[PDB]
Amino acid sequence: ATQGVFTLPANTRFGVTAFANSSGTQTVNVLVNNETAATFSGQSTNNAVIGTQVLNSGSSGKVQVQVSVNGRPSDLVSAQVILTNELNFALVGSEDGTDNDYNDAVVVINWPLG
Amino acid sequence: ATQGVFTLPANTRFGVTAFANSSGTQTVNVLVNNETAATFSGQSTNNAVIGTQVLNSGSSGKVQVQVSVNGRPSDLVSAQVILTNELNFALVGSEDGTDNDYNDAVVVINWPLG
Amino acid sequence: ATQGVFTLPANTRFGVTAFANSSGTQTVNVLVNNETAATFSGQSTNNAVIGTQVLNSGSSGKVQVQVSVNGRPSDLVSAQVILTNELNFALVGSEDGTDNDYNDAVVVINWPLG
Amino acid sequence: ATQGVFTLPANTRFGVTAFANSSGTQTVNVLVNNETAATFSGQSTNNAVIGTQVLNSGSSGKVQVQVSVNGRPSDLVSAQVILTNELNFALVGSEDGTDNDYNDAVVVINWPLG
Ligand SMILES: CO[C@@H]1OC[C@@H](O)[C@@H](O)[C@@H]1O
Ligand SMILES: CO[C@@H]1OC[C@@H](O)[C@@H](O)[C@@H]1O
Ligand SMILES: CO[C@@H]1OC[C@@H](O)[C@@H](O)[C@@H]1O
Ligand SMILES: CO[C@@H]1OC[C@@H](O)[C@@H](O)[C@@H]1O
Ligand SMILES: [Ca+2]
Ligand SMILES: [Ca+2]
Ligand SMILES: [Ca+2]
Ligand SMILES: [Ca+2]
Ligand SMILES: [Ca+2]
Ligand SMILES: [Ca+2]
Ligand SMILES: [Ca+2]
Ligand SMILES: [Ca+2]
Repeated sequence: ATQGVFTLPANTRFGVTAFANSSGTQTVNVLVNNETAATFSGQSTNNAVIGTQVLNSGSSGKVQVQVSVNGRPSDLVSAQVILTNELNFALVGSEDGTDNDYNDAVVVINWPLG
Repeated sequence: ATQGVFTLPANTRFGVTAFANSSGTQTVNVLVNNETAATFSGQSTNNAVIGTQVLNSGSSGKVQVQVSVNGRPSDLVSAQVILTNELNFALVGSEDGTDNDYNDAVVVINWPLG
Repeated sequence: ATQGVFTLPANTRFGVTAFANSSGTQTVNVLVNNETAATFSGQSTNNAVIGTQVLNSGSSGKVQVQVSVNGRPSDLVSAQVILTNELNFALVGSEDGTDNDYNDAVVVINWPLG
Repeated sequence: ATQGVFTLPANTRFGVTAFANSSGTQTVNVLVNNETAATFSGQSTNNAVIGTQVLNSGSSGKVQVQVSVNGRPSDLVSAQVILTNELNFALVGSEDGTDNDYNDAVVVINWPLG
């Protein structure tokens, strides 16, 4: 199944933050309406924040996270969880290798903000 | 029900990261085995990452998040999510006021690292 | 925080199923737009299905689960999780006693159907 | 990533319940320690509970859900969610066709019981 794809309400500000846990240099691209709206990169085996930004979901509400290491797309896992019918988390894990820890780049999307 | 309390595997590194979305200054306390192990504070209505840290879950694995605003404890909501039976997120929202957006301080705990 | 309340898409069929894990008979009420849409009653300490029904979210999309034992409201815990940006679960646990297992009545709401 | 595989605590009672939402007859197999422990079959486009059962995770704690339709394995999507650090749900959706609703068989595992 498709992973790392989320539908947000239109024209909604959302946070996106990425962490790295790998010997591979992570590139995290955040697409809004199928167009790259943010790009983060970095390398850490200690969960370093490699990027954080506030974006707007725009007219489509279409948000997609992609992760690559050396030009190769990582395998993604994702889900959305909603707390008290108000607070949204869109969560993404990724695997760049053979150990199946899925933490190589970890991406957290949250909304609403403010 | 108790919120913001999580049983992690014992003696395991985890990331804890806090975001602010309130006019009130947030103070986030992270307890490991009932002792403060980290404290983050800031004020933002735009999802500022007021703190991020790697901690060890210790002998019990008990991790507790508490949030206060001008010395008043915020109301918490929480859940844990596991993807592909490997990637763990413990999630906390908090409310310091009356609008019930529960984003006033948002705390994300993630493991495993490395 | 409020628990057991969910905003579904309008005019959408959803499944509701309730399980019992308590020595006391559980009364589960499902409200749609603040009015009774279904009520389940049964007793099991072995996860018996005490009710299952297809309902419609109607014009409000507001669905609320309440649980009581002997007319005394149980303490609720809930969340919504969305898989592959398509499949929705609204989950409820309840506690009627002192052991905090929160399984005394467990309610699972799923959509879309068909 | 592997889906539909969950590690439960050893020797834990759990419920497993399967719902159908497809023109195709669903076959759901539940394995414990790599051996079939429950099987359900049925066709519904109205979220019928095609089966529910209580099992024990045994010494391994390894529980796997498989879904097939007329001999072909469905594509699975899964996650686990824990409420109030106590109440567990392991969630499975599956897709047997082209519309990607992932509801064709839905499987919910819950613990603790009792
Ligand atoms: C060579 O493997 C990569 O770096 C070290 C670990 O973080 C692994 O999970 C990762 O896939
Ligand atoms: C005065 O209210 C506080 O600041 C503005 C908003 O962020 C509110 O959600 C928050 O509770
Ligand atoms: C009297 O206690 C009730 O019945 C037995 C157990 O299922 C308990 O969890 C429940 O609260
Ligand atoms: C022919 O398609 C199958 O039956 C009707 C719908 O339930 C579809 O989701 C399912 O994949
Ligand atoms: Ca890896
Ligand atoms: Ca890694
Ligand atoms: Ca607020
Ligand atoms: Ca706020
Ligand atoms: Ca109980
Ligand atoms: Ca119980
Ligand atoms: Ca389908
Ligand atoms: Ca279907």
